[PDB]
Amino acid sequence: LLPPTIYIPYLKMLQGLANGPQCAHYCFSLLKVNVSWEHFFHSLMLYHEHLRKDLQKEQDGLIAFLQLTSTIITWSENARLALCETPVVVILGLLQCSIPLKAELLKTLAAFGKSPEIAASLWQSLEYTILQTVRIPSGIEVELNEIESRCEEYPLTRAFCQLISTLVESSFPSNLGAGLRPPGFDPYLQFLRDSVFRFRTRARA
Amino acid sequence: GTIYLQHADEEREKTYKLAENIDAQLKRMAQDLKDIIEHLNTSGAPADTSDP
Amino acid sequence: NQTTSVAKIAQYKRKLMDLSHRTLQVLIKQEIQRKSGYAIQADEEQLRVQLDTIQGELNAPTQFKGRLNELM
Repeated sequence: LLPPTIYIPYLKMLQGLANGPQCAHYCFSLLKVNVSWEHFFHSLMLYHEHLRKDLQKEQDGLIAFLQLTSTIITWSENARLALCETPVVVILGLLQCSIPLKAELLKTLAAFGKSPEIAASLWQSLEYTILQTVRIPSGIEVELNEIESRCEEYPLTRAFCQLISTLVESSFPSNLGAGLRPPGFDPYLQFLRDSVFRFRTRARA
Repeated sequence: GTIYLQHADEEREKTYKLAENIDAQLKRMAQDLKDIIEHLNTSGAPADTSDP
Repeated sequence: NQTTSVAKIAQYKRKLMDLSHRTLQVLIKQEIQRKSGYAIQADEEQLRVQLDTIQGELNAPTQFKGRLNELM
């Protein structure tokens, strides 16, 4: 069933079905072997182009798409890399667009992040995706601004935190941000000053 | 103070500093022009400025 | 009251112009410190084109010299 609304509920229903580590595996196979994962990313890619070229129905569909990818990627193993490489590139592109959604893709991206060394593609995406627009003077504040400009809303931040929590778990590239800015991990922690400084003054416990 | 505890440098500021001096400068000049006009007016009939 | 009250009007006016200069100067520094950032350009150059023109117009050459003091 193709109708956009049926299609989105289908995605949601399957997410529910994906529950066990075991079920999640089947859901993985369902798309991979006997709609394919590729079709799914394609849809996301297409929406991305339409969104940017343009500059509720879509939110329904996209939100569902993400809800599903998230559910499985979380409950999976070596398979995670396979989905990772593939939604990773597309998801990154989607994040660049404004979207309401930003947070959600960040949550999914995080699920994709692997335990090992091959974090690097992800860190580059994140740094590039904060760094790109911002103009950084030689001081600290300008760096904070880069993050603040991009991570405008609450969902954006929570998603960002989940992704960061995952990447920071155990590793990252040397001389990160080289070329564009003063390198290193430090500015990210500064950003948290913006966050947990503020937290005390939340809304909404 | 905050900006100083940053990486460093300041820039593209000079242009403004130029703008204000540039905007300021003519103001300087209007005065001079005023200082001339009055002199010219002053150069004009003697023995009685106070006449009708 | 009126004749020596001109004083307040004139004084007020000059104060106005000095405050305008400070207003402008504070306005200007809020656009260098928050604003680099080193973002700044776009519209800025157009400002800047206008300003360039006016400035050495003036300069140079021509004006100054000749004129102001053939007159003085």
